[PDB]
Amino acid sequence: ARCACPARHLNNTNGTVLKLLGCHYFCNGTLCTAPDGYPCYNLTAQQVRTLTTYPNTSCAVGVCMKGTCVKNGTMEQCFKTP
Amino acid sequence: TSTTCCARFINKKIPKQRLESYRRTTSSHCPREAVIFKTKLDKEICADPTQKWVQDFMKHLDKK
Repeated sequence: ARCACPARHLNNTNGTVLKLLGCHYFCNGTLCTAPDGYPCYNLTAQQVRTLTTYPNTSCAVGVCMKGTCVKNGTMEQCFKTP
Repeated sequence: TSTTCCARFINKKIPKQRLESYRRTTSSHCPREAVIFKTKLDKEICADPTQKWVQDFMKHLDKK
């Protein structure tokens, strides 16, 4: 219930669905985990430090499983949009 | 292209008496199609727009 709330996702230039950064989000005063199977981006600490409004790194696509973004091999040009 | 998306949906129907007139549709690019409503307690709630309760409320909000 409390975790049915909107959260900021990352976009890409690849023409694919938006994806969560990691598998966790905070909304409605609650720390939440995305459902298993949820499309996500698994970024390295260094990649996160440089994450901006335009693509500047190859982003690891993944699938959320028990709060972990399991990388699937696919890479995308991800970016954030405020 | 808005990047706000709903990862989970409210499981049950919410009585209209409990909802405000707020409503935003999320991008078609979101992993899961959702409409965002707000409760009178100001909680944003993600709703599955393929459930009829949601369709009924969206209509009710246009007729207002």
